[PDB]
Amino acid sequence: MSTDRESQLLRQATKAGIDSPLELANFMAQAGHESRGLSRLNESFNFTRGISQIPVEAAWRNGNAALESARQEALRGRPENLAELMYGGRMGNDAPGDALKYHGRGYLPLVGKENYERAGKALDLDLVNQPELAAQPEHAGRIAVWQWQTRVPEGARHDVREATYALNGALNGIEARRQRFEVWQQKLTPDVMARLDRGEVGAPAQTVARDMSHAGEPGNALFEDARQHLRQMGPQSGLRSAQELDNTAGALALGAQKAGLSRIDHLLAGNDGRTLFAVQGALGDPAMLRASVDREQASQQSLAQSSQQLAASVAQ
Repeated sequence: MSTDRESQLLRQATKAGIDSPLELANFMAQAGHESRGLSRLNESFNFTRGISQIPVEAAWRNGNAALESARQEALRGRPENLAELMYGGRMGNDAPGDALKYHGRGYLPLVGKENYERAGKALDLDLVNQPELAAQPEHAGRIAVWQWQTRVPEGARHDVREATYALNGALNGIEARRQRFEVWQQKLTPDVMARLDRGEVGAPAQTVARDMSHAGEPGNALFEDARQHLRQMGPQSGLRSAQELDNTAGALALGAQKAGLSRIDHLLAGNDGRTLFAVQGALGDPAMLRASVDREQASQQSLAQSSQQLAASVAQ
């Protein structure tokens, strides 16, 4: 599914010389955001909230009402009028129908007749006459790498904010791009990069990682604080298995890390036995920090999931 198209794009990118894990994560974050994880290879002309969502200033040149009428027509499957407002008379879209014919396609959307002309010439693809080729995953990958290597200067290859600006001349969805960037930085380990260099099909293997219950792993300090305090509660902790105690410690360390605690000094039961509160500092300290977990959900919450979420949280 997404894994197959993501693996294909990772191989195409590394085959084109995008070898830096930092540059590759950035490239993958921009492509993932602009195509919703490589699942949307065609531009959507559907705007359900309002015309304020339409990101092209030029679309208002015929007044607010003509733009609202084109929006309703696009929602009914006739986006020609909206495409003409958004891209007509720009980027080589001279003839009627060009704006929609050359709508965005690909991972780093190719839009406008002149960009289909330039990309076609550079990649030996008949994109002007068969623009649909730009929405085919294989060609889409080659076109995204070309957009990246020709529109992003070397100095902006490692920064999500600068790369987004060099690509789009504006900063849209920076939060979502930053989140995708941090996920790719975690996935592109040395062995994953080595398997991409070797050209392996399933190179992006995640593999079993050590959980926070192992010494030296991210969250281990908070995990041991939680585990010690759970064992101190004795039979009153309501935990009937070592596995449930470990799961609860993992959930507690995660909540603690998310709320800014560096240490769990105390564990308190509350909400009629349904909640566990992790506390940093004495209970009478007005600077005391706190975090809470649902006891039932925490006893069955995977320690591998808790360890993954805490590691990402610390990396953020």
